[PDB]
Amino acid sequence: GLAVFLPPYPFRGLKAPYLWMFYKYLHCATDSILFITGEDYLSVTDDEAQRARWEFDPASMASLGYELPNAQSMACHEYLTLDNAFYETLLSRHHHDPIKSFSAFLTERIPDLETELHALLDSKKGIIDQIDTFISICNCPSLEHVARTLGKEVMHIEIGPLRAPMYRNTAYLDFAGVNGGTEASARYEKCQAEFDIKASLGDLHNYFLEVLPPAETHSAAGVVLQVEDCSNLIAYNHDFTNISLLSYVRQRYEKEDILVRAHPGSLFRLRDDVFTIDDSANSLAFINQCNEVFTINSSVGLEAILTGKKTTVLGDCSYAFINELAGASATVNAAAFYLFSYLVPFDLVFNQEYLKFRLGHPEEREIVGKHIEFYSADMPHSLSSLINEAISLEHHH
Amino acid sequence: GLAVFLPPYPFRGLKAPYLWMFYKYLHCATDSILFITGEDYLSVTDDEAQRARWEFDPASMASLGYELPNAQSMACHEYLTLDNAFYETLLSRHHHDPIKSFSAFLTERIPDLETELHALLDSKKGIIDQIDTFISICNCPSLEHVARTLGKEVMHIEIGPLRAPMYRNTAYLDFAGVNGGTEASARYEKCQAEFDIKASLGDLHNYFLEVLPPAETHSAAGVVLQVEDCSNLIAYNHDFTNISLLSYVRQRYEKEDILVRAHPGSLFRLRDDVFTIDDSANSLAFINQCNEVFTINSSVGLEAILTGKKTTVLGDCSYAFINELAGASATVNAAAFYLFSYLVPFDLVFNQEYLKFRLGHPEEREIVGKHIEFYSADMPHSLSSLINEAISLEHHH
Ligand SMILES: Nc1ccn([C@@H]2O[C@H](COP(=O)(O)O)[C@@H](O)[C@H]2O)c(=O)n1
Ligand SMILES: Nc1ccn([C@@H]2O[C@H](COP(=O)(O)O)[C@@H](O)[C@H]2O)c(=O)n1
Ligand SMILES: [Cl-]
Ligand SMILES: [Cl-]
Ligand code: NA
Ligand code: NA
Repeated sequence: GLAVFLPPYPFRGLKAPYLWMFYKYLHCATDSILFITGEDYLSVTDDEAQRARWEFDPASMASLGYELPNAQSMACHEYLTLDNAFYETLLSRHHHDPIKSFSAFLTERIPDLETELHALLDSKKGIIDQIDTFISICNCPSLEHVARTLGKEVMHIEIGPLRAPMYRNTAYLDFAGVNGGTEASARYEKCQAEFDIKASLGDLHNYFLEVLPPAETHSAAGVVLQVEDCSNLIAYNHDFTNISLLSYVRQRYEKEDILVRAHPGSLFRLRDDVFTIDDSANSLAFINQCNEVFTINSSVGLEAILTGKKTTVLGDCSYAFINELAGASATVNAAAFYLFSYLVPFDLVFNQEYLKFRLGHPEEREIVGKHIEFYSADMPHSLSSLINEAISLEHHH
Repeated sequence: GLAVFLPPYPFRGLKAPYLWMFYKYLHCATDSILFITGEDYLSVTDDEAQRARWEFDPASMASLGYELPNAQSMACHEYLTLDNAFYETLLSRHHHDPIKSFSAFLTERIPDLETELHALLDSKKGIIDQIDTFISICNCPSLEHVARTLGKEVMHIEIGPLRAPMYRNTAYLDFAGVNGGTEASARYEKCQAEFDIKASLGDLHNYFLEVLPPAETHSAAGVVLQVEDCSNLIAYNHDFTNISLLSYVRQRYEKEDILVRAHPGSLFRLRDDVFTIDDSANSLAFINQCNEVFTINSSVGLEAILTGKKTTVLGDCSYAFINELAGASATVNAAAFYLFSYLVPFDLVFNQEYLKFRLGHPEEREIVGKHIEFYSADMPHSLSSLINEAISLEHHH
């Protein structure tokens, strides 16, 4: 079975920070799952004091494809809970800075956490032997160390850079790390000779686009801002922040030529009278107004690349290696590998059969084949032939 | 004469970042000054492309007490300019991150900068021997190293934490460092036995208040946000940021009990629907609505302390040592020393006679006496008697 690690520590002030993934795995479960989480995930449902959370909004639930769980849905699974006493102790060891504590959680081993994880996993006979893989929504060396000791893999699974409603939902699934420490570039370098894609970058974009593209004033430079306390601005940012990204761009452009888009999820917006502030209804319309795009490691950087815009990527991220290739054909081949083999159809990373498939480490050809089968499900070979044919069927339907 | 160091490097994207201090020293000058700066400070006046800067707004000029300089005003002084080629090289050595480059400038020696400074100071005979002291608006180990070699002191001078129109204008003057690395606590520990002030914290506040206090709904916790790229959020913050300060407070209070005030100077404001956002006309009205106040190292933390509010200070700053005393009488005595001896009447830090006075390192009693003489100028002893009498004359006039 699966062992799904969803830490309860409220590093950013919100209880059950990864609730949506708990609900998604519960809703998709065709077998019993082991959940390694906190009591907050179990007690938020009934609380009826948190019920205004976005995870309970039927529009969010529809976009992500889940329904709230019932006593019946939850009874099928096993739950291990981590205590908060360790969280308070963790904060005490990082000058009571919750964000620095989160950084340590993401990037360093925490031996006291490893001990509690080991204890929980040993709390009942047979729990460990029935674990086929761990799953984590973020990097966590503590868990990854525990997994080595036990001989288990760790799939790092997260929502991907292309999301509904603009795009088909995608997910990350990476055995080495998610956002930071990823294996996308390594996987591509191993199979790059198998990719001969007869499509442009914009064609790859159009395959994943689920809406009519927005209507076509240009700004020399577009600046993508991110959520200030998302893990990849804490740990994988190469020290850059929204404010230093802005300063970076100002070294190269006068303010009249800068267009800044705040992240709709950020707690902060921009003051109305310094820069030109983007007000597009989505990030695609924003980047279409820009001649070149600057980002730390936002998902929007991938959108910029795929629409052919000169993009600067200052942080670490899964897609950066696409942008570091010289040839136009090489960039397309890398993008095609990224989109059809590295990224996973979102629902499949919650499907136990697909997860067991990936746990066998199959060939890139088989992975691409299973993804295209899912993407083609409602439609009326080698690897390139599969991708080329898939693009062509969208070409005329 | 004075040697006034005003670096031209646009770490935050703005040319001549310390223009106001250039104009203030020029306007107040009763003798020839040596300016160590950049061409941008000399070429911004006529540029008439920057003229919308706040340094040119007559209301700002009045608040800070200066007028724009003329060809005549500037002719009296000597100017050494630093080249930009070093700035571009500096950026190249810190991953092209201007904010990290600014951090290095503030906190580390930069040997190539020391060489250019030495070269400029040697560029004309007799320049060095006529320097009585350096002045810098910020910490700069490069300059401070040069000064040691040459046998010169470095006065660190900056606008203070109490400013017009709410308060009498104050300034910092610190031989060791401004904001970070300050000598306020050290100076107080040396003279603490001389302070026996028969006044409350609120009385000290009222002495510096220049307006009728705002009219008296309370929030359990007020959160002071700062300018995201001010030096003391870059270098003296103990790694805290606005966003981690907010997370810190959320570990202790639910959002309904938090009141957040953005810095009017910040480029960012808060989204309207997460926290309760303060909209007070000034920071005093904001802290009056709060039962306890949280800050990294804002000037507003001093206001909170002086109005008697429980204050948490997470970064390094000049006033923190006041907040770390236990006794109510000890806190008043430290505050009185801070306000009357450490802080300087703003205009005096631009007055060459006062600067030569301080360069003699006089006793705390003489310093307090000169400050009270300035504050008392428009009014119709030992150290405590001077401060007590000064407070009492405000008591009835
Ligand atoms: N400045 C920004 C950053 C992100 N976003 C939206 O958020 C999604 C995820 O972006 P991050 O990877 O930046 O969190 C993007 O696909 C886009 O839809 C935006 O619309 N404007
Ligand atoms: N959150 C904040 C921070 C500062 N301020 C104003 O800015 C001045 C300087 O504050 P900093 O030291 O935070 O830059 C304060 O005296 C206050 O007048 C404010 O009004 N609200
Ligand atoms: Cl799909
Ligand atoms: Cl005064
Ligand atoms: Na499509
Ligand atoms: Na007064």
